[PDB]
Amino acid sequence: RESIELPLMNPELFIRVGIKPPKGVLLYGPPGTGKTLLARAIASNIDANF
Amino acid sequence: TAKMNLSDEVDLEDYVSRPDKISAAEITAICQEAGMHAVRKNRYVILPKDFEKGYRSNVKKPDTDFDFYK
Amino acid sequence: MDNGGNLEAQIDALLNVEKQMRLAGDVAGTRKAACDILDLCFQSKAWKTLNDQIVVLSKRRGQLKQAVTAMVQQAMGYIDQTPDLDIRVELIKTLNSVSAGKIYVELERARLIKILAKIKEQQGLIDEAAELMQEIAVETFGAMAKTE
Repeated sequence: RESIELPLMNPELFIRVGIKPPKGVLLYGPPGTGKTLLARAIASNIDANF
Repeated sequence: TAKMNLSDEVDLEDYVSRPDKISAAEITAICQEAGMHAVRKNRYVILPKDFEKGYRSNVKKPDTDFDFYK
Repeated sequence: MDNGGNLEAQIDALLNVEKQMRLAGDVAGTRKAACDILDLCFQSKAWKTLNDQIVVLSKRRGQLKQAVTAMVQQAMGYIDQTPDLDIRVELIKTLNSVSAGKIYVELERARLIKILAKIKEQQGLIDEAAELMQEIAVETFGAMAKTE
């Protein structure tokens, strides 16, 4: 959430911090970990903006 | 680190002197990662400890160099 | 001359409860415990111990943001009711030191420093007030209201 949706929430916060918001985060997980489910759920923040 | 706060005690060379074979973006990566950690911690300045969470977080290499070779 | 022991014992008990809640991750419990500690310190008009406790709680490893926010807001609320100008300055300095480098307390820090600058101006120390209040870059406080 802080990786993707926190940036769209108030990137001015990160700017005041002094660093740019996260560019892109890749998910590391042993095979059969079910990371894909994480993204399928993250699709529950816009449902049209994904 | 110019646009960082680094309030009072974060020694800049303190982590530079480490061997920590790094990359030109690796320094920027450590800086941003400390920034993100502080954002999660809401520290309007970069605490000298967050430098620790950054330097080791970004230089996460499993070298596993045996000291036997010395 | 017997209240000091009761005050310290109660502060220690509240600190233990605060540690329990903070390790438990309960924002409401930790915030309420800190507010209770501040109330105990204030009601006893033990300003020095109040400042010491504020600093101690602010410097603890892993304190929650909202508890500190409530503590600082209540401490600013205590500034007006204090009787001594010297105590005003000391309390203001302690809050300013605690809030330095904390994003979610920059509003309180800015108001606090403005009040201190006003106090210094009342003393005729215009140079000191100007130099001190110059130290804030309110431009970067996005959470701040444009008018103020």
